[PDB]
Amino acid sequence: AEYRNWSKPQCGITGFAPFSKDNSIRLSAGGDIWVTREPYVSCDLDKCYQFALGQGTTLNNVHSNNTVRDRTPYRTLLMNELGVPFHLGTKQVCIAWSSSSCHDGKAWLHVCITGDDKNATASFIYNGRLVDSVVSWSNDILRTQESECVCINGTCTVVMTDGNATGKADTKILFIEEGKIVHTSKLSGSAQHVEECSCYPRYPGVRCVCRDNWKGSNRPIIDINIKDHSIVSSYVCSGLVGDTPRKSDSSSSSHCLNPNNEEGGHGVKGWAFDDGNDVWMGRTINETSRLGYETFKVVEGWSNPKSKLQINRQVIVDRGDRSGYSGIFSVEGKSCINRCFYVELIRGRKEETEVLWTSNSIVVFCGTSGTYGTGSWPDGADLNLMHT
Amino acid sequence: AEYRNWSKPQCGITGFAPFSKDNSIRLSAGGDIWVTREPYVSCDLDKCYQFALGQGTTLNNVHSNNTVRDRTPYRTLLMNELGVPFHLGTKQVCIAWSSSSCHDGKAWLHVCITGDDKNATASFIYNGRLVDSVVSWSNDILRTQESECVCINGTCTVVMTDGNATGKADTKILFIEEGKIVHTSKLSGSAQHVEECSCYPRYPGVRCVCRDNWKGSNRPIIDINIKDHSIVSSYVCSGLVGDTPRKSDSSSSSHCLNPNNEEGGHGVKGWAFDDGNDVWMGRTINETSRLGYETFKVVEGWSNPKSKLQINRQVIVDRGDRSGYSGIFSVEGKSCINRCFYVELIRGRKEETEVLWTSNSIVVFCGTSGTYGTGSWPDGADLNLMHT
Amino acid sequence: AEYRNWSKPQCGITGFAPFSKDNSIRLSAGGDIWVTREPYVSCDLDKCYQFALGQGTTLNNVHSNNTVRDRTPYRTLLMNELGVPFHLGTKQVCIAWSSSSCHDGKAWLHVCITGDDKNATASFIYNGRLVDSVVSWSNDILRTQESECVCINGTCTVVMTDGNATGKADTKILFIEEGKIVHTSKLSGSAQHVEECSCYPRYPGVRCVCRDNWKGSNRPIIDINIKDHSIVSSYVCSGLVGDTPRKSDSSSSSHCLNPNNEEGGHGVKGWAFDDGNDVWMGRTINETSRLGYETFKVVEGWSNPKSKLQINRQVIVDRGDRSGYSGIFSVEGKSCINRCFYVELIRGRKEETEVLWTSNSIVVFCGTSGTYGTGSWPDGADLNLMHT
Amino acid sequence: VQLVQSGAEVKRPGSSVRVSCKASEGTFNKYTLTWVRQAPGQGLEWMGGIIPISGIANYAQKFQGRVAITADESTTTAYMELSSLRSEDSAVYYCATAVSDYFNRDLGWEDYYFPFWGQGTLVTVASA
Amino acid sequence: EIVMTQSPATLSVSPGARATLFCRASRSVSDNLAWYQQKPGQAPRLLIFGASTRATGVPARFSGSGSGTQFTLTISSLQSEDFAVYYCQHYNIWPPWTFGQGTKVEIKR
Ligand SMILES: *[C@@H]1O[C@H](CO)[C@@H](O[C@@H]2O[C@H](CO)[C@@H](O[C@@H]3O[C@H](CO[C@H]4O[C@H](CO[C@H]5O[C@H](CO)[C@@H](O)[C@H](O)[C@@H]5O)[C@@H](O)[C@H](O[C@H]5O[C@H](CO)[C@@H](O)[C@H](O)[C@@H]5O)[C@@H]4O)[C@@H](O)[C@H](O[C@H]4O[C@H](CO)[C@@H](O)[C@H](O)[C@@H]4O[C@H]4O[C@H](CO)[C@@H](O)[C@H](O)[C@@H]4O)[C@@H]3O)[C@H](O)[C@H]2NC(C)=O)[C@H](O)[C@H]1NC(C)=O
Ligand SMILES: *[C@@H]1O[C@H](CO)[C@@H](O[C@@H]2O[C@H](CO)[C@@H](O[C@@H]3O[C@H](CO[C@H]4O[C@H](CO[C@H]5O[C@H](CO)[C@@H](O)[C@H](O)[C@@H]5O)[C@@H](O)[C@H](O[C@H]5O[C@H](CO)[C@@H](O)[C@H](O)[C@@H]5O)[C@@H]4O)[C@@H](O)[C@H](O[C@H]4O[C@H](CO)[C@@H](O)[C@H](O)[C@@H]4O[C@H]4O[C@H](CO)[C@@H](O)[C@H](O)[C@@H]4O)[C@@H]3O)[C@H](O)[C@H]2NC(C)=O)[C@H](O)[C@H]1NC(C)=O
Ligand SMILES: *[C@@H]1O[C@H](CO)[C@@H](O[C@@H]2O[C@H](CO)[C@@H](O[C@@H]3O[C@H](CO[C@H]4O[C@H](CO[C@H]5O[C@H](CO)[C@@H](O)[C@H](O)[C@@H]5O)[C@@H](O)[C@H](O[C@H]5O[C@H](CO)[C@@H](O)[C@H](O)[C@@H]5O)[C@@H]4O)[C@@H](O)[C@H](O[C@H]4O[C@H](CO)[C@@H](O)[C@H](O)[C@@H]4O[C@H]4O[C@H](CO)[C@@H](O)[C@H](O)[C@@H]4O)[C@@H]3O)[C@H](O)[C@H]2NC(C)=O)[C@H](O)[C@H]1NC(C)=O
Ligand SMILES: *[C@@H]1O[C@H](CO[C@@H]2O[C@@H](C)[C@@H](O)[C@@H](O)[C@@H]2O)[C@@H](O[C@@H]2O[C@H](CO)[C@@H](O[C@@H]3O[C@H](CO)[C@@H](O)[C@H](O)[C@@H]3O)[C@H](O)[C@H]2NC(C)=O)[C@H](O)[C@H]1NC(C)=O
Ligand SMILES: *[C@@H]1O[C@H](CO[C@@H]2O[C@@H](C)[C@@H](O)[C@@H](O)[C@@H]2O)[C@@H](O[C@@H]2O[C@H](CO)[C@@H](O[C@@H]3O[C@H](CO)[C@@H](O)[C@H](O)[C@@H]3O)[C@H](O)[C@H]2NC(C)=O)[C@H](O)[C@H]1NC(C)=O
Ligand SMILES: *[C@@H]1O[C@H](CO[C@@H]2O[C@@H](C)[C@@H](O)[C@@H](O)[C@@H]2O)[C@@H](O[C@@H]2O[C@H](CO)[C@@H](O[C@@H]3O[C@H](CO)[C@@H](O)[C@H](O)[C@@H]3O)[C@H](O)[C@H]2NC(C)=O)[C@H](O)[C@H]1NC(C)=O
Ligand SMILES: *[C@@H]1O[C@H](CO)[C@@H](O[C@@H]2O[C@H](CO)[C@@H](O[C@@H]3O[C@H](CO)[C@@H](O)[C@H](O)[C@@H]3O)[C@H](O)[C@H]2NC(C)=O)[C@H](O)[C@H]1NC(C)=O
Ligand SMILES: *[C@@H]1O[C@H](CO)[C@@H](O[C@@H]2O[C@H](CO)[C@@H](O[C@@H]3O[C@H](CO)[C@@H](O)[C@H](O)[C@@H]3O)[C@H](O)[C@H]2NC(C)=O)[C@H](O)[C@H]1NC(C)=O
Ligand SMILES: *[C@@H]1O[C@H](CO[C@@H]2O[C@@H](C)[C@@H](O)[C@@H](O)[C@@H]2O)[C@@H](O[C@@H]2O[C@H](CO)[C@@H](O)[C@H](O)[C@H]2NC(C)=O)[C@H](O)[C@H]1NC(C)=O
Ligand SMILES: *[C@@H]1O[C@H](CO[C@@H]2O[C@@H](C)[C@@H](O)[C@@H](O)[C@@H]2O)[C@@H](O[C@@H]2O[C@H](CO)[C@@H](O)[C@H](O)[C@H]2NC(C)=O)[C@H](O)[C@H]1NC(C)=O
Ligand SMILES: *[C@@H]1O[C@H](CO)[C@@H](O[C@@H]2O[C@H](CO)[C@@H](O)[C@H](O)[C@H]2NC(C)=O)[C@H](O)[C@H]1NC(C)=O
Ligand SMILES: [Ca+2]
Ligand SMILES: [Ca+2]
Ligand SMILES: [Ca+2]
Ligand SMILES: [Ca+2]
Repeated sequence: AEYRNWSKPQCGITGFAPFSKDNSIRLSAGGDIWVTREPYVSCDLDKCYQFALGQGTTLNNVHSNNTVRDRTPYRTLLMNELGVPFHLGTKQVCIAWSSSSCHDGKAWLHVCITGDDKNATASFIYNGRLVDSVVSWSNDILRTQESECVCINGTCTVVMTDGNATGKADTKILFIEEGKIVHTSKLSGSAQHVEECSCYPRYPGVRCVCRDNWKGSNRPIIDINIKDHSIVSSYVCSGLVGDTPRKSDSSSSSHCLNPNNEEGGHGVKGWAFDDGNDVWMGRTINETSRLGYETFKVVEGWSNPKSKLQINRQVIVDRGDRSGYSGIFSVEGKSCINRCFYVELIRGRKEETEVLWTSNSIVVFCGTSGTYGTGSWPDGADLNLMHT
Repeated sequence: AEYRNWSKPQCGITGFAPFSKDNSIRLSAGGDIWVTREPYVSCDLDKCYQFALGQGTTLNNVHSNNTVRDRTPYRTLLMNELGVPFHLGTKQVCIAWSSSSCHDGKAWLHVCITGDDKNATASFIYNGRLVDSVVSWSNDILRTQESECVCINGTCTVVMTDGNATGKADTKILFIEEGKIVHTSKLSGSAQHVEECSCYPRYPGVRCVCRDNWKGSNRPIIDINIKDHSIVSSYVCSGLVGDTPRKSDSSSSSHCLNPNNEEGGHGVKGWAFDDGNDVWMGRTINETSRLGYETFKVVEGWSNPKSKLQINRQVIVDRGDRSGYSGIFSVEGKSCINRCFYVELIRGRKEETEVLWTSNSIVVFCGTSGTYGTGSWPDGADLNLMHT
Repeated sequence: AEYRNWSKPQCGITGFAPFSKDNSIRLSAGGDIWVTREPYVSCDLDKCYQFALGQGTTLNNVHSNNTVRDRTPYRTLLMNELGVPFHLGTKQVCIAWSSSSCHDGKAWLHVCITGDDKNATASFIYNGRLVDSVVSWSNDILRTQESECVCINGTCTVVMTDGNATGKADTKILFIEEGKIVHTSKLSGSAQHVEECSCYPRYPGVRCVCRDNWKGSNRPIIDINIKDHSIVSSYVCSGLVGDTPRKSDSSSSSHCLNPNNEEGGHGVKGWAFDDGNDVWMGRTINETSRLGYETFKVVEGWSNPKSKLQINRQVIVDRGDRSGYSGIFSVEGKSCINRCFYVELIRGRKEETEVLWTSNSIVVFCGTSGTYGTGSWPDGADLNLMHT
Repeated sequence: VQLVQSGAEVKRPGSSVRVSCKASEGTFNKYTLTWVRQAPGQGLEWMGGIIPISGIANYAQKFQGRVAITADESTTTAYMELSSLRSEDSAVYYCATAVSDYFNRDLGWEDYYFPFWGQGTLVTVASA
Repeated sequence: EIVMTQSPATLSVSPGARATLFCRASRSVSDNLAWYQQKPGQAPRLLIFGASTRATGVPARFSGSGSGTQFTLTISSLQSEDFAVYYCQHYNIWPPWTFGQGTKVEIKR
């Protein structure tokens, strides 16, 4: 096969139709399912795969207690075809408490991070073998996207960060060819803090929308040039901001270049993508905590920072039901590149005390040019019944 | 690989020989097996697959309570090779509380319907990716076949309906090419309620035998012209009628054009197919409840509405054992197209109160030109032992 | 691809080296394993597969009670790669309480028998679809080999029998091409009662060694001519006879043409094959019960009925440990056809009242031209611990 | 837990100070060691802290580039070094244990409150 | 940055009487709220955490209550020890771990 190039135009999008759901927590109450968090979806030429960071335990297990910690030596990247739940036959593709994966049109690249907080290692595993590695450069939790990397002509790109993720000091974009790290660019432009990027091919380049845990409730943008490794960055202009926490829509504001300084601290992994001057984006329906999930278009919301004219709203998860991380992934159609997204549906500790574990299920949606209706597709497990 | 055309003649049929049985409910009593209903079988070029709508839970699970409910956000289309029971490694191919699937000779199409009852979405997933979508046109439970669609030269066809369960529902036939909806015909001709069609290729066209939930205990027929998208419809002529409920064979009648009005309301998904002027068909043995299952040929029963001359009867499920939906599927042989069918064997609520769940197993039979004997292949689970 | 022809010489055999063991009953004590009996092995071009007749239940299950009956509507042919135990992801390839399977070099043929004792059906399933069927010809338990059929140039042959298996009246050899029954020969020659044949290619023909349930403790032989469908039959000459029950080796005798009338009634499925005038054969070590298993060569024992000169004895299962059915299968090497065999290791009821179920594991041995040592590979489950 | 700090300081403006905090042995495996200051009638302010096991340090936005916090396990002594001392840095400096012992890169910090405190070190920033 | 604010700035009370100190957060701090007592010339002393859990050695006359944006510390009967400055502090999810500007509890003439 040839390498992927994503050179088709982005599809027409009117909204998102339902595509997949794993039901992992409901199945966990009567079968051996893995504890996971920080899921994502990525596709090869033929199929989509679901990924997640396992906690090295099944849910109905003694080891599922205290699974709220994000970093332990036992976390591994699980990989399945999308919609096969994480049962005991699941492959652990690498040791990882942070990760990213993508298929270049010939083989899978996994970027797998593990080790001491002060001295972590990233392994670059390509076509099933370890090809390269890099050590923590700022010695304070090296970390990556928790979603798919993007490859154009076999050059895969991954955003990675260390320290408090400040700017050129801490965030680097690694350019990778068949698992070998061939180039490394410092972050450049006006994005101050950049974590957990959701990235998509935007031929000839890659575009990423990320998390700002310090200053923005607006989201950073990175444009990555694949041909000359140059980096540019800014923020999603939209006056309807997409992080959590954030201010109410009646009082929020945004800036194209700067963090908005409104509930700037903390965040959640999320996504947005341009549609000409409009932006499509998803966020938790609640402004302070990860409850519900909605997507909408903001008219001129990519270009105009005072715009709050939303249209084409969809509830994905009703405002009373838990959500979590969400991320984009791109799927090649016959004539255009479609944008799809997934939502992590986190259940258990800290917020729910019926259970000793923390785990997620997922729901997945794909962009459509057709029509679509309404629903709400939450996790749906009853923790009162599978109670400890 | 080229597209399927089904241009071979229909095989000679003397009756049906046993082909597969999943034993799902007996295995559920000591194993992590999915709760399902509304199963069906469909085959690619090499192999047959069993499909069912999961209830987002295994059977020995706290979530298996109240799985008598027909539509929930957690229903997903399960897919396995035929005879592999629905264990935890089963793939959920899409979110669906109603569905249809077929293989066009290059890839699977799934038609997956989910959402609010009054505003549902149908997703068209082809070769692993969402290609198209359509919203509920009558805002009262958009629904489809619960059995395979049929594809000739890459144009797949699916019958879908929306609107009243016992009134003038709105039925459309969608023509689909690689997942894209290319055409949509309103139902035409004399069929008056037209639901859960069992369809088969009848080259150059497709023929469907459906459920009339309002006025027929005779079954509707639809002929679909793939080349000009025209629709024709009528009813199965035979005086022996295939729906449940129905009147006793000594007192029933039928009509070629109209619903017979004898116990028209309610029904069950079933099948029939022409064999010259004769008809092969299956039905529940009991006339007013879904118990037992029999198949037979009715002499001139495709074209004479007063004919009740049955021959070649087979009991598939004895009259004391539970039945359910049943549907045709077509299999390409060396020289001819064979007709096969499956029977859903429903167990649990509402009829059995030993258990809190509702689930099915399946038994599958194929047309034979050879000879065959007798038997009865019921579900065979003992709900007194796996009792709540 | 091209059809198998087995037109290589039989490999030089000095004895049998260990090849596989499934450990099914030990694994059943802590995981969801199928209840089975009447196993066999058969190989395609690349891999060997283990087959068994499931009892439509896992072992740790309410439905595993009373699994001692050989015929129920729920029995299905299970198929796995050899050494993968029968876990819930196992494929049920057809409905069957008696069966045979073989690969012709293009695809699997399964011969699957099910239905009423007085009116059973055999289904011929080839390349995953039902191609042909035949009804019970003498209306008393139609039955077949419980081991692999054999195919030369795409013509498979299967021995089948009905009634009390008498001669030309009851036993037929069916010649099958891509699942279509193309010819049927009545049994001919002096083999009186012929059941559960173990068959092997012996190019240009097929040779079978069978169970005489009525008159012999010597085993019948069938030679099958594939080119002209002619049948010849006789008995294994060896004074050391291979059935169970039998007389002690000091007091047994045999005949080349006739059943020996020594403990004639009842039997067990077993095997033998020629090696010039010598015979290789396996039998239970105990003379009147299915305990232990031994194999040996009898010098001139294929052609001299007074010979009791055994050599190259191997214990496969020690005389204190249960055995069961055993059967040959043939495996194509680089330059010669090897002979391998399997032993069913039956555990549970009626003999072991610690448990409510009856089930088997297997051990498998292949012919070697090299050298080998000694051992004993029994089932190994401790029914005192997994006690009911 | 006992925390004992260095005695009082007076420093010229533009210079640096290095306050010390000696703990009960093994404190830096159980608690975050945190520095908090109090300008003499103004209010409490958190400066930063060093997290157990990994020993990574975290600083309040206004002190980044001006403060360093380090800890020697062996003497079980933590140090806070504040640099480019303005007159406004005249304050009492306390070390304290925070119950917080793990930073979740997604979910932040639990239990960052202060059960045990040092006696406080007065630092005066003046010319005289 | 969450702003904690306290009222009243000074609370004049008779010895033996009951006192209530109010702390209000500019955003929801769940129950991630602590209270400290500081006497003149001493390090602060943790009284309450999780808005309501009494810390070790703290006598039962101290009681904390509230959730989200509003909290109370109740001192059920002021002993001579209890005349001190009281600080609230949030510890909700993310820094800075801001303190209130403190309330003085003061003897009525
Ligand atoms: C079945 O499923 C479908 C698909 O899910 C459902 O349809 C979807 O319904 C939602 C409802 O939330 C729609 O999203 C919402 O869109 C509106 C904006 O769209 C309206 O206004 C547009 C602009 O109108 C102004 O300008 C025009 C001139 O251009 C003037 O004429 C007007 O007077 C106005 O001044 C207009 O273009 C739109 O028309 C089109 O769409 C409708 C269908 O929606 C058609 O009838 C039309 O023919 C035409 O095609 C339309 O009129 C937003 O206002 C919504 O966001 C607000 O509401 C949210 C809650 O719903 C809230 O949480 C947000 O914060 C936001 O609210 C804030 O802003 C408002 C003002 O902007 C304030 O009123 C509010 O108080 C608050 O301050 C939301 O984005 C989807 O577009 C629609 N999707 C599709 C594809 O149709 C359908 O409802 C379901 N049916 C059933 C049976 O259940
Ligand atoms: C082992 O397995 C095999 C395969 O499964 C079994 O074979 C199958 O057996 C069933 C038996 O029920 C058969 O189904 C039934 O078929 C009859 C119709 O067939 C009979 O009548 C035919 C018509 O006879 C008249 O017309 C001809 C001219 O056309 C004249 O020559 C006659 O004289 C008459 O005037 C006749 O053609 C048939 O002959 C053929 O078949 C038999 C074997 O059946 C052969 O011996 C013959 O040589 C020849 O090949 C035959 O005699 C239907 O009437 C049956 O339906 C009725 O019965 C049902 C219950 O089974 C009931 O539920 C239906 O409602 C229906 O009953 C109604 O009608 C009756 C009168 O018509 C009333 O009496 C009744 O009250 C009610 O009103 C049924 O469809 C299968 O065809 C047969 N299949 C095969 C492949 O052979 C075999 O039985 C099993 N054996 C064992 C040991 O278990
Ligand atoms: C490690 O692993 C290896 C491989 O598994 C083990 O080796 C194997 O061991 C078994 C032992 O049972 C052997 O099977 C037995 O074979 C003998 C026959 O073989 C002996 O006699 C041969 C013929 O002898 C006559 O003729 C010659 C002239 O040709 C004369 O010289 C003699 O005097 C005789 O008149 C002879 O050819 C053999 O020689 C060859 O083998 C030996 C080693 O075995 C070499 O030294 C030689 O060089 C040469 O290569 C050999 O001497 C059978 O008799 C056995 O069956 C009897 O015993 C069974 C119990 O063990 C019993 O259940 C049977 O019922 C049967 O007993 C009956 O018959 C007997 C007479 O036949 C009576 O005495 C008895 O009372 C009763 O009536 C058995 O079949 C394998 O051949 C051998 N395999 C190989 C490849 O070597 C090895 O033992 C293991 N070692 C350890 C430490 O674990
Ligand atoms: C992705 O890759 C395609 C293909 O380019 C080829 O494969 C790459 C992996 C590299 O090895 C390249 O060096 C290699 O050429 C790129 O498309 C191609 O771009 C180039 C430069 O713009 C075009 O080259 C020109 O072609 C004409 C003849 O057609 C020559 O006369 C010129 O001298 C010059 O070489 C080329 O036509 C074009 N091909 C196609 C099919 O588009 C693509 O630019 C690259 N994109 C990114 C983001 O990396
Ligand atoms: C199903 O498909 C076949 C073949 O049609 C072609 O392939 C399909 C997969 C689609 O991509 C189609 O769009 C595409 O046309 C149809 O059969 C064919 O019908 C045509 C028209 O009658 C025949 O054309 C004739 O061919 C001869 C030479 O063979 C010329 O001299 C004539 O002038 C004329 O063009 C064609 O031969 C025929 N092919 C076969 C194999 O029969 C078929 O009608 C279609 N059926 C349905 C129900 O859609
Ligand atoms: C198994 O099959 C081979 C080949 O037979 C052919 O191909 C198979 C896949 C099937 O489709 C068969 O139906 C088909 O016949 C048989 O070997 C062949 O046997 C024939 C007859 O003995 C040989 O024919 C002779 O050939 C010479 C010249 O080569 C002429 O002079 C003779 O007049 C005569 O035609 C043929 O050479 C031979 N081929 C090979 C490669 O050996 C085989 O007999 C058959 N075996 C069985 C048991 O069925
Ligand atoms: C991005 O990659 C795709 C392939 O994945 C490129 O499209 C392909 O372009 C090539 C060269 O023009 C086409 O190959 C040629 O096709 C014709 C017709 O079959 C054949 O006769 C020639 O010999 C040659 O093989 C190929 O068909 C085409 N594929 C598709 C699906 O369009 C694309 O050009 C790449 N673009 C960029 C900007 O990298
Ligand atoms: C039984 O089947 C085997 C194949 O599975 C037959 O062996 C094959 O016979 C053919 C025809 O004689 C050989 O083909 C020729 O090979 C040469 C060298 O590669 C090539 O140059 C020729 O053009 C031609 O293709 C083939 O090599 C041979 N394969 C093997 C592995 O021996 C066998 O003849 C069949 N037996 C009978 C009795 O028919
Ligand atoms: C579904 O249809 C039935 C059948 O009645 C038809 O539909 C009605 C809306 C109206 O057009 C009638 O004239 C048609 O005959 C509906 O049944 C009726 O229900 C109402 C109470 O809801 C009752 O007063 C009528 O007598 C009923 N008529 C009959 C013949 O049963 C039903 O209401 C429809 N359901 C929905 C949700 O629309
Ligand atoms: C995020 O951290 C950066 C990096 O600063 C270094 O590491 C810190 C954890 C701490 O040890 C600092 O003292 C180190 O300087 C901070 O960037 C520094 O900020 C100051 C201004 O406050 C600036 O003068 C320095 O040059 C910066 N250091 C470097 C190496 O560039 C940044 O302030 C922190 N920001 C957030 C949002 O937390
Ligand atoms: C058809 O099925 C129904 C329902 O299973 C049968 O109805 C039962 O009949 C018996 C008497 O024979 C009553 O005691 C039960 O109360 C009935 N059950 C229900 C739910 O109504 C009926 O007998 C069957 N009829 C035929 C002809 O098989
Ligand atoms: Ca933020
Ligand atoms: Ca009806
Ligand atoms: Ca279990
Ligand atoms: Ca016998």
